Amino acid sequence: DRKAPVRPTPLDRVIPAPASVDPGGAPYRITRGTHIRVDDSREARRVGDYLADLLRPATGYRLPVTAHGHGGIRLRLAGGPYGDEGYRLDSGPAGVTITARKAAGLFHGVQTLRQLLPPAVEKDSAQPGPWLVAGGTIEDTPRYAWRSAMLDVSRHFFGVDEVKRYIDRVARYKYNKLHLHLSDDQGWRIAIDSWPRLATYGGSTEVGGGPGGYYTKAEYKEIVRYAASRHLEVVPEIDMPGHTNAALASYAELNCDGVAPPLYTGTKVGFSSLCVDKDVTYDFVDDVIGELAALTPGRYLHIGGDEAHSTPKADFVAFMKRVQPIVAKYGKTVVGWHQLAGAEPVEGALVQYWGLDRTGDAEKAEVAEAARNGTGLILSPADRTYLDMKYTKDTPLGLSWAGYVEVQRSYDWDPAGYLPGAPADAVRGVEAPLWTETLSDPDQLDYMAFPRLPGVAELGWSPASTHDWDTYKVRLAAQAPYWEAAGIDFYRSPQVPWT
Ligand SMILES: [Cl-]
Ligand SMILES: [Cl-]
Ligand SMILES: [Cl-]
Ligand SMILES: [Cl-]
Repeated sequence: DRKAPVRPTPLDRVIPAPASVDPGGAPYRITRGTHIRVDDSREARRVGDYLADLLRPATGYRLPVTAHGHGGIRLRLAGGPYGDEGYRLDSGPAGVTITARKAAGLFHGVQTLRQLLPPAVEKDSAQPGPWLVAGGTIEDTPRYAWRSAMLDVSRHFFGVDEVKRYIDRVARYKYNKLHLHLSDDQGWRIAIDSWPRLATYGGSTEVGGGPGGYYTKAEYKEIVRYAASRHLEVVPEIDMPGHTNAALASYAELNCDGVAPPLYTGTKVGFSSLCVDKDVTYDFVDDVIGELAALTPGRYLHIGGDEAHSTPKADFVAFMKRVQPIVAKYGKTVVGWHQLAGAEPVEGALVQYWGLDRTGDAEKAEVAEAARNGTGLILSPADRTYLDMKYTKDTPLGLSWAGYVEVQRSYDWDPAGYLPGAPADAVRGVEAPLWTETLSDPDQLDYMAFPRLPGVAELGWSPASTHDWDTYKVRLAAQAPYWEAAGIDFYRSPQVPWT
């Protein structure tokens, strides 16, 4: 009865593990007449409609969303110790009630509810159910405020609809930030009016050659809007001064030798660099960041700074000293890969650490020192949360430069004590980056994203006290029938006792 269990799934069997789970009494059962009661506000109804849309196909129920009556499923905004993202979920014969201070909390409560319901809820045609929700109470709040997933649309381009699909994948686990790697050596994916060729030429191809692609301003705004409706703050990234071949290949003048390199379709890194000794370079950067910031309602702007191996140390430091201020100039907070920690991060900046267990002490110290100086840390170790890394030597897709990363390794660590000497309070959260040198379609993205994606979300959300591989793998194993019913391909790791 994998698809439709006789009894409801345990109240604590959800990912991320809830802060507090108190099971008790009989469960709630959704029946044909169940109404979704929300507050009389736009944001409230919005979450109600989102929930109704998720349940209608599989249940075949009307599930009307209204601001009157005593609906069996109630989403209510009220005071409480839940912060901006927490919530309380009460379930019993009298109905299911999700309480929170803000819509995001209600949205998160919904993500938990869809896991309490049976796997059949993932189907697109009416199913028998039963639509049971274990009885009891759940009180849940996040451990970290930065819980993101990155999608590389530069190596291989993915259109608006494919991005919306990935957004839906991550929304399941309460991620609250979507980092978009909009430019690299193989492509420039965002239209910049002041520099037209970046998109028309720099976005004309991708890894492996052939058609590339890019988002017009309108398409990008639609991605931001859709992400916002899924409570994901979009963090755009324009990598610099390295990983800039797409831009350099579009405008000869940006190159040190004034010659435009060919468009790049390979899968290597570290060979490109903006010309630090040219003034036009900083006019370019200012134009790009200014236009990007205007399309960014979010608080952050990622300027990369990784693998600038064709940029001498002194030039890198000089380049960053000059460009970081451009971000604040356009009202945003700067974010960069941890290489930025070696180039004096400006006040309020955050750095994304992608080091590994084997990384040298000097490099780790430089990052820990930045944390000591007030720089926020986003943890995404290459040998832990890089979703493009192979599970084993036999994985058909992905890379292996950071070694192999099975499910347990990806999950089995604590962000608070991860980086030696780094102040725990400097850790803002975690991120799961999905690079695409080897991925060209949505299904390949799923196979490499799952089943590690949920684990990273837990590290960012759940209390350290709930962290435990032996019990976590049981909760992960339970997702199998849900992913199968949803058509989500995933690596069936031998470390997980799949249900
Ligand atoms: Cl999905
Ligand atoms: Cl447009
Ligand atoms: Cl190459
Ligand atoms: Cl390389």
